[PDB]
Amino acid sequence: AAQTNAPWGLARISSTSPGTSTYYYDESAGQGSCVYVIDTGIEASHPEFEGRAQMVKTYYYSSRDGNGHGTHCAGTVGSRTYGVAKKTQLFGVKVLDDNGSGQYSTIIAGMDFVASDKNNRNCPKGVVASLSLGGGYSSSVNSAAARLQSSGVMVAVAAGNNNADARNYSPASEPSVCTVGASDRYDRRSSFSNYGSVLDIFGPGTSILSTWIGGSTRSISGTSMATPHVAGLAAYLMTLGKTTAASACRYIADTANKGDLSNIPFGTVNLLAYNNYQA
Ligand SMILES: [Ca+2]
Ligand SMILES: [Hg+2]
Ligand SMILES: [Hg+2]
Repeated sequence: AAQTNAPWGLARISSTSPGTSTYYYDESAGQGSCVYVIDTGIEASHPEFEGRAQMVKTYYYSSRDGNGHGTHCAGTVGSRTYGVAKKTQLFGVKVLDDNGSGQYSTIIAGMDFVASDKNNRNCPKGVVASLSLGGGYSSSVNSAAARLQSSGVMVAVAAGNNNADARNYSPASEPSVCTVGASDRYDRRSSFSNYGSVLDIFGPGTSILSTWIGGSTRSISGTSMATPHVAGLAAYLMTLGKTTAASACRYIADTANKGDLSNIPFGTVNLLAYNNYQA
């Protein structure tokens, strides 16, 4: 399949070169997979989700996304126009309030929720979770992310937006999950992107167009935007049978565009997520 005039990040993920605008992908499009978006929620009624999104959990007075961030991230995973895996099922877990804030205890509860909740969902091709959140180093937060991964969910987490070594942030610093840095449309490391040995992969993170609340759309930036490109890619590859939850991060790194990004600090991987799709 070919989607012309796609957001640059989608085009980038299916290209050996920057500077193109068509997204190419196998028509299976993540059908039969599921992606949890652990964030401020998802506006499931957005036309872009086509009935494939639902809220499954909140820790607040409402499950509505009153911020937009979670809706944007979900859009990059699986909206019809702005998404990587255009046929995946999307499940929203609201661990962040409408200010985008969440106590670590609530975030941890949300991760453990997903590890169990996948047993209540139909995801024959596999399960992914996108965590576009983070804070300072916490062994408890890392351990929760590790449990989620161990349970059979491909966990993708934001590296963080501090232009610093991600070793000092959680869940970014957890070795067993997929830690995602951000790049821009000219294949430069995004200026805010964290880096370091704990990163596994980069994805498009600067000036990313996606869904927003009130049935709208918005371009924003962050490692929070790169993460769902990787999460959607994992779901897409799992539907194709190319990899599994336990191996998807490694597979994505194995098959990435290599050595093509600029301003990658010495010691950080130079790997950009790539679907290796041949139309
Ligand atoms: Ca990993
Ligand atoms: Hg967002
Ligand atoms: Hg995004």
